[PDB]
Amino acid sequence: VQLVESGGGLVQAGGSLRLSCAASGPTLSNYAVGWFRQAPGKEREFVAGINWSSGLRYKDVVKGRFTVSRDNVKDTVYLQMNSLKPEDTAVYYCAARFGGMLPLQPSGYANWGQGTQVTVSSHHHHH
Amino acid sequence: QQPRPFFMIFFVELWERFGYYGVQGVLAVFFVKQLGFSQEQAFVTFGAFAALVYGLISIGGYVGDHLLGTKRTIVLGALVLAIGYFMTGMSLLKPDLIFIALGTIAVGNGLFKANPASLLSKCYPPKDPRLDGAFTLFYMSINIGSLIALSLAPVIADRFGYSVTYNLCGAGLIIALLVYIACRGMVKDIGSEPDFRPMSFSKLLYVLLGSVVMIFVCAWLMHNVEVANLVLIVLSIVVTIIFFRQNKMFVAFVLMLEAVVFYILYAQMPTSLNFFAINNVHHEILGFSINPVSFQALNPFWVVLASPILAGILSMPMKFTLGMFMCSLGFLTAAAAGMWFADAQGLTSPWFIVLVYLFQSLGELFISALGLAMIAALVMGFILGMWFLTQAAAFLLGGYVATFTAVPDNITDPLETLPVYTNVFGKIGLVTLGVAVVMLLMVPWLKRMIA
Ligand SMILES: CCCCCCCCCCCCO[C@@H]1O[C@H](CO)[C@@H](O[C@H]2O[C@H](CO)[C@@H](O)[C@H](O)[C@H]2O)[C@H](O)[C@H]1O
Ligand SMILES: CCCCCCCCCCCC
Ligand SMILES: CCCCCCCCCC
Ligand SMILES: CCCCCCCC
Ligand SMILES: CCCCCC
Repeated sequence: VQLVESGGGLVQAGGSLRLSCAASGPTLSNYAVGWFRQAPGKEREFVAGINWSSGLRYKDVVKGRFTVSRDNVKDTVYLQMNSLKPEDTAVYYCAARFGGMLPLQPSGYANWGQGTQVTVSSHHHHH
Repeated sequence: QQPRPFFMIFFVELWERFGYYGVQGVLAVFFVKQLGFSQEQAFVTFGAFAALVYGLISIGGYVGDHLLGTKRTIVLGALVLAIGYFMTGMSLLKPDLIFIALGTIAVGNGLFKANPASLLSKCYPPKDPRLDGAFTLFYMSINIGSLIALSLAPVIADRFGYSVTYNLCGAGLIIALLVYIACRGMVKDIGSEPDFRPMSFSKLLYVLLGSVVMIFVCAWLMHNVEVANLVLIVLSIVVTIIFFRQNKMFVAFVLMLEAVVFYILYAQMPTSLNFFAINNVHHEILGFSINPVSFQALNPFWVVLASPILAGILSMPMKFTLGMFMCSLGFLTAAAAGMWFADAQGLTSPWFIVLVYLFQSLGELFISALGLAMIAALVMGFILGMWFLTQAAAFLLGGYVATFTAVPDNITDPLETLPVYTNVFGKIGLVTLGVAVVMLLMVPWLKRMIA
């Protein structure tokens, strides 16, 4: 019912970060967990998710870069974010809905983490 | 307002039904999530379970009337049921147990179900006016227990696990037993004929041997639904053949076929309508988040409120026709909600499912509450056997029908599942409308035959 996210931060373009979502009392195993993100001045948008039985859903622009997975022993959902880009900068939220569906809009999810800042800088080393 | 043993029976019935619906409410989800069944496997296995639970009720009336006595058979049924619930909790340690445990619930239910109602009838002088009200409160008792269980059992299973849920089902049965044993004095002069002679250990052993055999046969049928299907087909064709050889009985036949359609539809609540709520309905109503499996509790909710009112408020075939029209409208409403009133993400307002279940419960209140009571006015032991056989068949057919809404485990888009639910529910509503219309047409002829 309350999800704790961990693992945000600042990373350079092309780098990687991993988000994790864990739940307190209810076992997360029964939940589709969707990751949403809100960039400055835009709405929350669905990013990626895993339903209660390992089905996956992705936004088109994160396919081939993001992977959602689930450790059902640790009752945790992970977002592995590779090949990160400046336009991925946002507050990321996990949200949980009972069952097998991953609806695209925030209103489909009852339980929300508090949000983790992910920032991707155009920084690259001097040549 | 009522005799003192009424309150004992009220609360025994409440707690026993709590145990049963605590299992029923979570079972299809348990099949999918904990045992890894597909939705299709889960729905047909639930269909077989429900068929056995319902078809075996015929045994318990006979056992209570003629073998062990009504009160002894209440005790025995309660014990077998509680054993079944704790066995189900144990199936999480030992998964290979599951079918035996569910069969034990079926056989336990078979022994128990007919007997509390029978006892209540003997608490009143034979033409007492309070009978009608007492039986409406008994039905309300069933549905208060069912309401509590369908509401709380999914929440408990999500927060503490299935072992805890099933053990609480067992505990509810234990507390039904404690309330019975504590109140034994209220019913010292109440019972069937065997209750007042010493217990025949011969018959007790016959009942235990047959029960264990039935427990194993149930486990097998439920594990192998493809032969339960043929068993019931050949049993149905055979009992139809022998019914046709042997005209107030023809009216019983058409009313039974109509009841079959009703039970096919009733069978959808824990399966296809359950996963419809999970996949395509918002899980928030009046601002509160809920477990969508709890939406099943809307059926007893509406029964609890509507049974007094409808008790305050043609005759037989017309009550049956009205019930069939109500059921038709429940499924047409589900279809309409999915076709026209859904969010852009594919989700529908939970008020539509509230209305689906209002319609369906009114259908229940017209048909199954008022079915075999004056199926008993048209008629014997053979037709009870055929009744329970055909309704068990109805539950198997219902599981098969529910499989048309089955969703693969990899699907995550509600806009993909919504047209499946909508096609199936709309087609169900249209077929039930056709059936309700033919029922209406036959109402005059049916009503003539009853004279
Ligand atoms: C239409 C019938 C409604 C059934 C009524 C439910 C009975 C009340 C539940 C016990 C007290 C509330 O306890 C708890 O509170 C939160 C918010 O209220 C609810 O919500 C939380 O749990 C359930 C499952 O555990 C999740 O589907 C839900 O999305 C989550 O937010 C649950 O219902 C309940 O886990
Ligand atoms: C009221 C007397 C209690 C009788 C209990 C006898 C149980 C016999 C056990 C038979 C094992 C199959
Ligand atoms: C190897 C798992 C077998 C489980 C059988 C469970 C039977 C328990 C009887 C109470
Ligand atoms: C009233 C006592 C009933 C005894 C039945 C128990 C058989 C195991
Ligand atoms: C009584 C109807 C049986 C239908 C099986 C397909």
